[PDB]
Amino acid sequence: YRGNYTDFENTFQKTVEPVYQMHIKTSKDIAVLRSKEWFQLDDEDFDLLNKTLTFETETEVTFKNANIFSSVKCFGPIKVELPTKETVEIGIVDYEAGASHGNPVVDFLKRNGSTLEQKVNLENPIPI
Amino acid sequence: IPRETIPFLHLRKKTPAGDWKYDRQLSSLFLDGLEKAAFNGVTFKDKYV
Amino acid sequence: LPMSPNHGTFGGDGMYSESKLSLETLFNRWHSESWANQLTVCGAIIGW
Amino acid sequence: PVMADLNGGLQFVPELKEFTAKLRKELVETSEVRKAVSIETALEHKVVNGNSADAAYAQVEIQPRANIQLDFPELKPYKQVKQIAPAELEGLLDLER
Repeated sequence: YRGNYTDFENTFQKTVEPVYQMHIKTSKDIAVLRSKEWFQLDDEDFDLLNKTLTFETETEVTFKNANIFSSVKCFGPIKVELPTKETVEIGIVDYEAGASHGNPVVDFLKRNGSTLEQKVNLENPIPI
Repeated sequence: IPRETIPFLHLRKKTPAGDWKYDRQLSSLFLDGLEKAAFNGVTFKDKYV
Repeated sequence: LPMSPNHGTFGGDGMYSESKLSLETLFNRWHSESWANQLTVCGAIIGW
Repeated sequence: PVMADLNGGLQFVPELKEFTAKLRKELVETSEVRKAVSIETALEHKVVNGNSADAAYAQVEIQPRANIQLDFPELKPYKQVKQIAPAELEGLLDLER
């Protein structure tokens, strides 16, 4: 819709994020994850070492202005891969902020994770 | 010096076997010397180093 | 003589250890040669 | 000949090489962990607050400029400068001499 719109009470942005993966290889990776108050395991004493966590997150954002969010809210299950490849829920993301300039959960998962599928470019585009 | 305890600073005596073992008597002279030095101090008057 | 307790224990010190070990010959050489009146030997195994 | 051990009992520690390597590795892992957790809480904080709630922390510093004085003598109050001289001095000297 072309125009001048200032009705920021009605704006929102309910995203379903791409599934992010982390291979937890070191003890440093475990200590970084535990630092994040949003990483809320059902069992606090779960052994994360040499586990593949998957993050199935939804990000609900309301606005105050065009530049800052009034309310951020990333949530959704944290799944571990079993030795049978069958993922089972072992925790939840449960982030919930007010006035923010971004969503740290997805940013944190982008830098430290992977999307299950990587676009690999050819050396040179082939004209079809 | 506790019996059957080697102090942190100790001298050693060469054994007839040829090997240097802790000696309590020498290590006493040494440590009494250090205690005297630590209280009264030690002079090096007329010593060329 | 500045002596060491560690003879090749840590490693990567070039010829430090065969320098400091070889000074320990002077403890026998004092009885065996003819300088025992001019020099006395006082090894100090210097710690950490 | 006198052999003195000033080693501080360090000879009674077995495998001193392995033992000191272990102590360094147990400090380095602990320092490196906390650095990686500090870097991730600094990035989280950056993302959530952008650089708008991080601009309030930065303060203006005053760098000095040379202010070259002529170092004139510091004149005391008359009471302080009446003490150093005897009372009899006042009106004794010919100040043209």
